[PDB]
Amino acid sequence: LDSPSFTEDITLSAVMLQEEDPGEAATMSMYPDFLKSFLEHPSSAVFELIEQYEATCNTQITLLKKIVKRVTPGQQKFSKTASILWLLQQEMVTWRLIAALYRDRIQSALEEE
Amino acid sequence: MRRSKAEIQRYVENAQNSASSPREKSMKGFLFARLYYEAKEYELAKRSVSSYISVQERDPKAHRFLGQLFEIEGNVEKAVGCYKRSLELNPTQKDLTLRIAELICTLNIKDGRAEYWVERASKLFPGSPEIYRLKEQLLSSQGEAGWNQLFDLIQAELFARPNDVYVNLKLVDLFLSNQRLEEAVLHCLKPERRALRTDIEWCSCVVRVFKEYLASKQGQKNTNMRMITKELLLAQCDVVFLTLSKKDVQKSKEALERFDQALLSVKQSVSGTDASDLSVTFYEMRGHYYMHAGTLLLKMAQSCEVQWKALIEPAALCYLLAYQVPKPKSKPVKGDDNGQGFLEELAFDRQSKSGHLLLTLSHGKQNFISEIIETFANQCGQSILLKFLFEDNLSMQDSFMGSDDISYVENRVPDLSELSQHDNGSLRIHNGDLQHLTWLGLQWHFLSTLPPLRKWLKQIFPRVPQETSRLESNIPESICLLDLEVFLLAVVQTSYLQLQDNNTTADPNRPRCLPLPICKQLFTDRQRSWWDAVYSLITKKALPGTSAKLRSVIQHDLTTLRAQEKHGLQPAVLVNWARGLHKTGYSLNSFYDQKEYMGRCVHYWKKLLPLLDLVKQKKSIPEPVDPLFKHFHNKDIKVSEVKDLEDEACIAFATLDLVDGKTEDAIIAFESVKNVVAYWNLALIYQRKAEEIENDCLPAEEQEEFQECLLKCKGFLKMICDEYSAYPSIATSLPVPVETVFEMLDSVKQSLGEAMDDHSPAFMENHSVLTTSAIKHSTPSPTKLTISPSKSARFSPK
Amino acid sequence: GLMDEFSEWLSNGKNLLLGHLLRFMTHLLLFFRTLGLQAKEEVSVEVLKTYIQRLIN
Repeated sequence: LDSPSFTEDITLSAVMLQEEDPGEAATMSMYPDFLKSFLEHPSSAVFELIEQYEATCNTQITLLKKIVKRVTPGQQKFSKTASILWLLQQEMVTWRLIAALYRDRIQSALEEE
Repeated sequence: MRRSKAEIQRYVENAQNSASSPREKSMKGFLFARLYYEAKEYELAKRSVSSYISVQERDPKAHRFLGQLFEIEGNVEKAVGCYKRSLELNPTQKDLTLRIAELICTLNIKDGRAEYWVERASKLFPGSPEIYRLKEQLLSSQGEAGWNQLFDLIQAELFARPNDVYVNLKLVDLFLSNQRLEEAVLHCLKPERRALRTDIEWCSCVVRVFKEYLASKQGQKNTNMRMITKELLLAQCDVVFLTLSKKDVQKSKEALERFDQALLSVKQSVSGTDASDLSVTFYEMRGHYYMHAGTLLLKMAQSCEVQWKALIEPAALCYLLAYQVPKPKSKPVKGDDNGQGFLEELAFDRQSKSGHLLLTLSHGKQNFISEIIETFANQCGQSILLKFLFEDNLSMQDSFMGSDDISYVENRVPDLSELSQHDNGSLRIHNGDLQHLTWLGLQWHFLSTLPPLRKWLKQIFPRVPQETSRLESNIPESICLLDLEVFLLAVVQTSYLQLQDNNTTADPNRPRCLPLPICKQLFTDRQRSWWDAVYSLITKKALPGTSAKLRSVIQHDLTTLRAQEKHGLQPAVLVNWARGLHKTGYSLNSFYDQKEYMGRCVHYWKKLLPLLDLVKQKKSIPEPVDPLFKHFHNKDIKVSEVKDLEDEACIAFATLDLVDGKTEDAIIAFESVKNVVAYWNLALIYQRKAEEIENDCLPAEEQEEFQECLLKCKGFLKMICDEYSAYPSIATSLPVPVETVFEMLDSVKQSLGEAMDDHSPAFMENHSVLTTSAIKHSTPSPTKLTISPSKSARFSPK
Repeated sequence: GLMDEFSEWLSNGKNLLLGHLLRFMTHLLLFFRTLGLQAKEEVSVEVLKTYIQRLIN
């Protein structure tokens, strides 16, 4: 009983600030989460699975955005993390595109009768 | 109303007289052309559209419509010209590219334009069956160069569509045309071809190829010959089964005759001591032969060729002979499960079908199997069977049936526990076919026994949860086993009612349910479409791109199954679901399973109560125009039955509160109903309360509570005996035999001892205090987990 | 065409592919397989092998 939303996020952001590359570690942390999401969803629920991949990307993007905003412009370590942040944003929006287009394509193929 | 030529012409003349310019007259020409086409005046339609095209040359719809007019006249070259012009003006018309290719191939296959249009169509519709047919037609004209390209095309289409019967037949015919008989045989033997055994043309082609191969190799003792003879007997059995279902009686006789001769030819090669795979298959196929012979006799009675009475005993002997064939003894040879498990699945299917048909044909006569053995299990009975099946076409020596020994038949009635095991085996071959499931469910229903649907559904759908926490969801991914169980219970019930309404004029010797091959469709095409959509989605067998359409079919009819808003169900279906789930749930030893079944039973009772109020008010129940389950007015709930159903709903609510461990709320609820079933549940509660107190060293307070529980138990058991003594019809409403009530009453008297028989305190005078507060049977809305650890659940399932 | 790009990227040097991109490619192929879409099996096997080798490392 009662209330997670502000202290856990501060601890995780502070732990990743101790890693030599917080962008690579954010990417690595998502490998078990992607497999877990794949195993939890039956083959009939493929679009709920993509929505869960989008959500998993968005959680890490939000964490990395908080890290990048807290740092003074000009440290070479954070240019790599900013590049990985952009690549994870590109991954998230690519999953959203896949969900939109393949949902329409599959639904259309069922309605052509 | 079709407009007359004269009405159209008056309309055209008026519309032409009102037009200010020749251009304005021609602009109306497309509308006039459509009106003349609806009148079948194709010449006037052509003149009208040609006059429109001369003003609007860039309209694709006018050129398309002119092409359709030329096509109806058989002027294919002008039609193709008009369609090309329409396609040039609007390239989005993909359908027109296919139609141009079809028309060119129909006109002249040797036209070099045909290859261009077929290849252009192939890019627009990859893997279309019509494009495969057009490419086949083109390549078949090109000789040897066409042969290699046709082979490559067939391999590509079989890779895209392995289960296409037509493409598979064409590959076999292409091997036969090149004298490559060994490759035709190898292709027929492929394990992926088992899915094609439901098609009569495929099985007949396999039979043809294997007979031709065996004829070509006569004299060579090869291991391959025994394997091909094995698969030939299987393919002959499939041809008989499919001909029994899809063809007339005469074709079924000819199919069975060819199978009889095939068995006779193998009989000399099968010595009774050889545990060879061919010998095992031969005895299995002997059982199938008699099962199919019995089915053919019942088919002849159904076509009115012979009376039912004359063919029941001969057909029952054939099913007896089929039932008694021993199952193949599986040696689990570690390493190649695909071949021997299939004959065991066939044996389970034969034994299930033949055993249920023996019980159906006996009509409950105890000595029926004995009378049949004495009458027909002899050489005279064999000669009568041969005459019924083949007339004068086969002699006793030229027939497998005439040469077979049927004198060693056991007087064995099918056991229900063995049949339940055989039914679970038969489900593997039918892969969850709704006709098979409904047929088995009807057999059990005719025996007045609940079908073991839970076991069947766990075998077909091993990954589907038993229940869902989201009954208000209509999402296809939220389906549970209980949604499938109520679906099957309603299908079986609606099939049973449909068989009764059709049977009110039928011969008393007619079987209540016919064998599967000759049995009419037991369900509606909507029930089929829903079940096949569920099956295809859950098993991941759905065709690519169809999954959105399948989800929409499921989502619509899942609202009906869960009794959501405007479900349109007949009340009698909800009563049958609640009763079926109550009986199944009460028979389960698992607390969690009992709770799920009782929870779902109570859900349907809660949905039924407002409909019973409408029936009490003499209001009509809304019927859907196309219902998932047909309404049967012979089962409409009468106003007299409403009270007994309200009392049954209250019992089911009290049973759920008992299963939830709310024993006190359940006692109060049962005491309120004042029925034998409620008194029985009260007696069981007080007996269990006494057994929980029974520990070998009780304090005096616990000894008084123990005695009070036994006195309450004795009180309710006596009320059941007193009501049974007044009305012996109550034995049908009791959950247990009346003997079990007497045995429990006498055990409770022994535990109370003789010393208390004379002091009855007035068992009902002191609970006349607590007024009317509507007991809200609230299911918990989902409030977040707050763990308070201080009540260990007191209810262990002993 | 997407499978041809994946084949080119794997050929130009397996060690230059970022870990998130190999993850994404793998899960996209599993998605296509779940939908019954025909992908080039040879390239699908090579993406999976390269991702498995990354997980080992």
